[PDB]
Amino acid sequence: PTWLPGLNPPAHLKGALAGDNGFDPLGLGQDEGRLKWYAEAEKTNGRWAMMAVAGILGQELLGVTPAWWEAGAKEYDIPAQALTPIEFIVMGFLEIKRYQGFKQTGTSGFINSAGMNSPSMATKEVKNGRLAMVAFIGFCVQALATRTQPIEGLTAHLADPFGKNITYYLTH
Amino acid sequence: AHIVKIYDTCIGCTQCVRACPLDVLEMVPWDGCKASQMASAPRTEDCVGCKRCETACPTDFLSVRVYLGSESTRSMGLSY
Amino acid sequence: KLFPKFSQGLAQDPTTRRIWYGLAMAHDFESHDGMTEENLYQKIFASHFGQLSIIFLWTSGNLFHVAWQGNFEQWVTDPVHIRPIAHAIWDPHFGQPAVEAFTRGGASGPVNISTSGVYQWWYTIGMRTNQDLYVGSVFLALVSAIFLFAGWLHLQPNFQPSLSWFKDAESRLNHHLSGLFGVSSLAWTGHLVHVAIPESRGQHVGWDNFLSVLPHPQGLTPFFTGNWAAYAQSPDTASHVFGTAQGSGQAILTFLGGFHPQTQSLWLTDMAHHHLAIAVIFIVAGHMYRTNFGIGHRMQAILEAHTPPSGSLGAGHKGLFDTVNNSLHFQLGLALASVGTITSLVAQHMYSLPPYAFQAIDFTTQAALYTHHQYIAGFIMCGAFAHGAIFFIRDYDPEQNKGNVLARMLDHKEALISHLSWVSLFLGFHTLGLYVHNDVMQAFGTPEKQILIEPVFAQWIQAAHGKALYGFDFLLSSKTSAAFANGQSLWLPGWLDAINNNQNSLFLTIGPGDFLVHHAIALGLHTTTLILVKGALDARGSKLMPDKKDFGYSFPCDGPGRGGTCDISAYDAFYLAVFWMLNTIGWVTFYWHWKHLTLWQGNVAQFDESSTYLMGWLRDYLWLNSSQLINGYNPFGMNSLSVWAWTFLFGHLIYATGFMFLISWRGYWQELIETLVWAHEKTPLANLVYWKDKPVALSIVQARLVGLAHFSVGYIFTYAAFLIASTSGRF
Amino acid sequence: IISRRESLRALVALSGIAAIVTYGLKGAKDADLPITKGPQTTGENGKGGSV
Amino acid sequence: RPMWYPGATAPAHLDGSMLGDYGFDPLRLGVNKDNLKWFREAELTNGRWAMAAVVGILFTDAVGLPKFWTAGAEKYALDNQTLALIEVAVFAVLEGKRYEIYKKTGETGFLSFAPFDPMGMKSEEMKLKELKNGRLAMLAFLGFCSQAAVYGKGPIETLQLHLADPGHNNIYT
Amino acid sequence: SWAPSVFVPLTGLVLPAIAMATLFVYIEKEAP
Amino acid sequence: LDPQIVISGSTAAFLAIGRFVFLGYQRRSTIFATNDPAGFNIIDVAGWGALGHAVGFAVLAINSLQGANL
Amino acid sequence: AAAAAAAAAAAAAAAAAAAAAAAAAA
Ligand code: CLA
Ligand code: CLA
Ligand code: CLA
Ligand code: CLA
Ligand SMILES: CC1=C(/C=C/C(C)=C/C=C/C(C)=C/C=C/C=C(C)/C=C/C=C(C)/C=C/C2=C(C)CCCC2(C)C)C(C)(C)CCC1
Ligand SMILES: CC1=C(/C=C/C(C)=C/C=C/C(C)=C/C=C/C=C(C)/C=C/C=C(C)/C=C/C2=C(C)CCCC2(C)C)C(C)(C)CCC1
Ligand code: SF4
Ligand code: SF4
Ligand code: SF4
Repeated sequence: PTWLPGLNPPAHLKGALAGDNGFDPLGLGQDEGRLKWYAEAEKTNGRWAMMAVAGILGQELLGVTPAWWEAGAKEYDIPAQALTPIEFIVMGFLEIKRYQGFKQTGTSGFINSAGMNSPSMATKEVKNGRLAMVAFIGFCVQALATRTQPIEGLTAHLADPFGKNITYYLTH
Repeated sequence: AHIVKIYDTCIGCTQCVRACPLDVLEMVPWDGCKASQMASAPRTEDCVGCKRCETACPTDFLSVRVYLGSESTRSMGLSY
Repeated sequence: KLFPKFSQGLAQDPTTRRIWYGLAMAHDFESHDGMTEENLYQKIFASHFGQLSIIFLWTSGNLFHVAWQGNFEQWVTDPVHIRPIAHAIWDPHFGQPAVEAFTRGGASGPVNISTSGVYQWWYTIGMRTNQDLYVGSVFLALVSAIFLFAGWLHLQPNFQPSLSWFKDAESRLNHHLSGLFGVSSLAWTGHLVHVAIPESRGQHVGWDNFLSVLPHPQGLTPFFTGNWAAYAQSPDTASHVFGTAQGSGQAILTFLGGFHPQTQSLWLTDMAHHHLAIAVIFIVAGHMYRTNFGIGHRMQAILEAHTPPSGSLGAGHKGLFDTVNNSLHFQLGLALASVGTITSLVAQHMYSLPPYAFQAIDFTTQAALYTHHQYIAGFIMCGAFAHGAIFFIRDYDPEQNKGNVLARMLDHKEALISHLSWVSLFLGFHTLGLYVHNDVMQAFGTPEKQILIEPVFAQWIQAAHGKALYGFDFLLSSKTSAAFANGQSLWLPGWLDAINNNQNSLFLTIGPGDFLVHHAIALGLHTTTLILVKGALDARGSKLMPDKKDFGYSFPCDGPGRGGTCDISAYDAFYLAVFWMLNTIGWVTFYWHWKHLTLWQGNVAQFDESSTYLMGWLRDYLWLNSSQLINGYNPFGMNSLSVWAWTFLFGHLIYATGFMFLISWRGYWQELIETLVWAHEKTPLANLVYWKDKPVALSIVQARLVGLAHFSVGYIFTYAAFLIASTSGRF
Repeated sequence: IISRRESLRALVALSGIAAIVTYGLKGAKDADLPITKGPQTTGENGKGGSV
Repeated sequence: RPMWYPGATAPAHLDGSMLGDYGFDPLRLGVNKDNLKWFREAELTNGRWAMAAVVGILFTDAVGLPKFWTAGAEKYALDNQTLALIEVAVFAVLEGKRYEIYKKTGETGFLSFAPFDPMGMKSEEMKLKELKNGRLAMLAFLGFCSQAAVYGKGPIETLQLHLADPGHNNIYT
Repeated sequence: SWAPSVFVPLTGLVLPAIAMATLFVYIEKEAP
Repeated sequence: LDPQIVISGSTAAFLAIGRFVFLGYQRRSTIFATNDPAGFNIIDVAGWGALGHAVGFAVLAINSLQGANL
Repeated sequence: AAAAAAAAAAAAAAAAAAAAAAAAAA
């Protein structure tokens, strides 16, 4: 459980919430009343990014007719600025019911029918979660230089591994 | 209620009491002087802080000393 | 009984000064009832959110009223002849001649010409349309609501900071230098290079197409390779037209110096390389201090270890750190000293080096922006000494400060004040004495007998900066020197063309009228510090009153005894300086305005003839330039200057009302109120009415403050009325 | 209508409502407020003298 | 109970003295009980007319009658400033009857006189049904003014207008 | 467009008069 | 003047001057790991690596404003 | 009133979060 076999900093090194990996070099894992909030915010930044990554590489094998930066504004059922108060109500309505009590994923509006996963399946969802967040920031940096498409950087790097890389685009 | 605190540099010449226009000061026995007396301020509730006491003390760096505190209806000198 | 919730000693006060002191020591947090030091820092920290949320609501107000009631989209196209608009007028007290006399600038209804000059700042940072200004207003209105909610939440007991969070001077100064100064300036060069550089070249970079427009045609390739001169290849030419692409150029970080030819402003490209360069330095200087990672400098070992041998500076700076970290008035006094000098540095470097396009052509903007940040600098600088004088009473500890440089200040404190009192007395003798000598020689018809000392020591500096009007041929006026020859491709030919132009404010040519007035400024600087440093040093006591520290900072007196002690306190030693401050900043702004009026009219000899003697200050600057001001309304009619004509008499009225609280003192007035109490308590049918707070006269310290405020508001409104209307009246 | 304190506080405030929300549109008299008029002849000149 | 929104508490003055403490007082305007006697009837009487007002127009928009914005300025007989002398002085007699009913005895709404409750109405679950119909009737009238100010057509056919296009045709104008 | 004839009598006659009142009745409260 | 040699060698220079020379003069919640013999952890390396890069970018920039005038 | 009602319907959810902030802090 070391990031490198040199050190193991926190007093939260033993205390876990089934998502421990042992790395805190800046000091944001030491206030004991707030790790009930750090671990949930790390979870929820992952869970809203898991559904993202499923709907980013999903339209790579699927439809190419949607673009990426225009995908936020196309001709929808409602107008894109008009469908926003549906988003302010419906997203928040499940969000508040998720917030209730914060009793370590209390099944109030996200009841799972079963499946609880008290062993390492909890840690694997964290490791899938801590890599889905790196996935989205991958999807919105290397695309975000207006160069690569929905997703064509991997298909380029399978073609040119030692060719097309980070220090080899250097254009528009 | 002004804060009047006097000090051991008093010689007991009681000129502060005679100068006080509000009977804040009185003379108490004390052995640290020839006149066997040192002032006292039992009536600082009635003091206005007009500092006629410490215009009258002879001692260098005045023995009586008035600190202007929080002002009630008697400290502001009010007939109304 | 309830209103001073902070001071229960004021809640037991049955008189009407309960209202006045509920207001004035409400932000004196160190003297509230039950205040602790953890409770001290939390109310200060939330109040700084309150100041920030006001500033951003204020600035979003400027963005709104310009976008709605202003003519920014009309002023973009013609930025010389079209006058700017601040905000439209709805005064239902107006008459019909006062509606049509204030309709100007091509607008519909009555308007105010904005002399604050936020158009020139916005036009050069890329604002072109009103739709770009509403977005900025709604943005800052959101950000102002963020800081309102932040100051609320950082008082809530879950989110109250610990006491050791505030005293971490390492981590703050490491974050504010690198993040708040470095990253912010790094991000501002991001606004310049991406947006504000190509907007002047006639290319709209909005939020829609900023991820499509390359700022440079071969962008990010010189930064990753190394040839950074590729960013300065084809700059804005000498025939560039600001706002269009006519002779545009493609460079993003040029290092030219001097001015743009059309706007006579600074180039946008070297303003980008400017804020990039100090961003690199502030980030590098933001990795100096030891916070949490084992590297860095400890402040507790840099002060104490710089003690010179042979007793030059006592015990050195030993022990200052616990008197800077624990004391707030020391930290506030340093900050007001620093900000108050780099507020003048803002003012001194924006008339000579105007940074925004078509500034130093709009003359009333230039007059307001200099005079504003000089009085703002004047008030902040005298508060540095004020909160420096509060430090010696409320926070100074001699046992903690045995023998350091701070106690040696109090040790030789009479040598400080007497040598200031010599410099102030020498300057006042020999500056006034020369003006009176010159005035008598004007009165006896013989101007040749004047004392006209040429400013050699400053003309030597201008010639060293490249002004060949005087012919010292020294360094940059010397064409065969070294410093001239080390920079002929680097930064000099823009700078040397910009000084030797006679019609900008870059190093104005000076004569003996400028000898006399800089010594008058030096008089006013040395005398204002004489009053203030005496107010700091003698805050703890004098021979007249050796226990001044026992009363506090702001007390009335110590009685009529010991000869009489009117104005003995360090507050009363601070307030006398505000008169000598407003005098001094009045002298720097008279001299700035009148040398610039004679520059902009063209009669540059009308200053140098008349500035050498004090009648020319009166009959050629105050008498002559107030011709169209006081004619703002007359029985013939009225014009656009009548709002500045009215304020000019309004300013004289507040000023003279200030003498009522300054010449008449309290005790004439307390007896007068005692007759009014009688005449109220004996009048039939008004005995139905009775007060709650007893009417007493304004206290001694209050009469200082109320009189100084009427002095200062009427001072400011008088000169600002004369400044705006004499400039814009003829311009 | 009103006899207590808080009833009078409502009626003064609502009478201040009923005047001001009308005063902006219907209550701006043709002779009283010359700002609530039409754009008359001229005025939109430069500040005079020079620039 | 679910007052108006989850999680939040009802403030201390909403103790069910008025039936249905639905927790909706963010400006704390139910503290003074002398005013709270009036604000009960303010929630009644602003809905007592507006219930029959909104049904009275939704019956008669597209039948035989013009817009209620133009129903007032229609050319009737014996011009309505003379009818205002009727239609103020007659309804002031009704307020004069009810003036001894505000303060002394018998809070209005649930009085149940013999010609005014001829069928003998009853207790709870019939007080809420009169309550709930009054809320959205008040919400109707500040809709119908704003439906006619934004869309000049008829408020019956605005329902068919929203069913013609739920996406673009909205309030969002 | 009708804004500068409405917000100015609010802020200048009405909203200050509320602040003339509420910030006066607060002054002479007898503290419990 | 070279793009890849100068910035590499300058950082190689200044990660050797604090590694072999300025070792003791610099030395006058557990992240400090002395697994090199006198404490050359990532905090110390990124301090001498910021000096190694920045002077190397200074050399490549001075070599490219058409040439030197020193 | 497009951006007026959309900001108002945004302010509804913003006030509902403010009811979460007005309780979870104390
Ligand atoms: C990198 C992280 C970071 C950042 C960005 C900030 C940022 C800030 N902190 Mg801060 N802080 C931090 C970490 C950080 N903090 C940490 C870790 C601690 C704990 C140790 C603190 C403890 C702390 C306290 C206790 C306080 C702040 C305050 C502030 C604010 C400064 C006041 C202000 O706006 O003046 C910024 C000033 C300027 C931008 C002007 C100076 C810049 C130059 C030199 C002047 C001339 C150029 C000028 C910009 C040109 C203007 C042109 C045009 C804009 C007109 C600011 C928001 C204060 C505050 O307001 O509370 C919120 C405050 O009281 N902080
Ligand atoms: C960073 C800025 C800053 C901060 C935080 C403080 C903070 C403080 N100062 Mg300080 N001060 C400052 C700048 C600052 N000062 C400057 C720049 C000066 C020089 C002008 C002073 C001079 C000064 C003195 C002399 C004293 C303080 C005191 C205080 C403390 C009490 C606060 C108080 O009295 O507020 C209450 C403030 C007011 C009620 C305002 C009074 C009225 C002013 C003059 C505004 C009038 C403007 C007028 C109404 C304009 C309208 C005109 C109309 C026609 C439009 C507090 C710690 C006092 C202290 O600590 O006591 C020991 C004290 O004696 N300060
Ligand atoms: C125009 C008004 C005015 C003038 C002339 C002065 C002058 C002075 N003030 Mg200032 N002062 C003023 C207004 C003024 N003040 C106001 C309004 C305030 C606010 C209350 C203050 C507050 C103030 C403070 C708090 C301090 C001063 C100080 C000083 C002295 C500065 C040293 C100097 O320049 O000496 C030069 C003086 C002169 C040139 C005046 C002398 C005139 C001639 C030369 C005398 C001989 C002429 C003639 C023979 C006499 C005829 C009399 C008889 C024979 C008929 C000087 C006496 C400081 C001080 O004492 O420094 C030493 C100081 O600490 N003043
Ligand atoms: C202490 C008094 C004093 C002060 C504060 C100033 C202040 C100033 N002078 Mg100045 N000056 C003074 C006396 C003073 N002068 C005297 C006595 C003369 C000779 C007539 C001049 C001649 C002079 C010239 C020619 C110029 C200035 C200028 C300036 C300004 C820039 C600073 C500079 O050039 O350094 C000048 C510094 C000095 C001259 C040092 C004087 C300090 C000594 C101790 C004063 C006593 C002189 C006396 C002969 C010696 C007697 C010994 C006695 C101490 C026992 C500045 C406002 C320049 C200017 O116009 O700015 C725009 C400029 O060009 N000064
Ligand atoms: C009372 C007191 C106080 C206060 C103080 C103050 C207020 C101060 C101020 C101060 C100041 C206000 C200072 C100033 C300074 C300045 C300086 C010292 C300057 C210098 C300059 C220089 C150094 C320059 C240089 C140069 C030149 C020559 C030019 C060109 C560029 C260069 C850079 C080269 C306190 C709070 C602490 C507390 C205690 C006591
Ligand atoms: C494994 C090992 C080894 C090796 C080691 C090494 C080799 C290390 C290195 C390291 C390194 C190699 C480091 C580096 C670092 C660096 C850094 C950390 C940087 C930073 C940077 C910066 C800070 C920059 C900035 C900038 C930019 C961005 C650009 C432009 C310029 C400027 C400055 C602005 C050996 C074999 C010996 C032994 C065994 C172990
Ligand atoms: S102070 Fe002077 S007067 Fe007062 S008692 Fe001591 S000696 Fe007598
Ligand atoms: S303070 Fe005034 S009253 Fe009290 S003793 Fe001294 S003089 Fe007499
Ligand atoms: S009151 Fe005026 S006169 Fe009497 S002492 Fe205090 S200051 Fe001197």
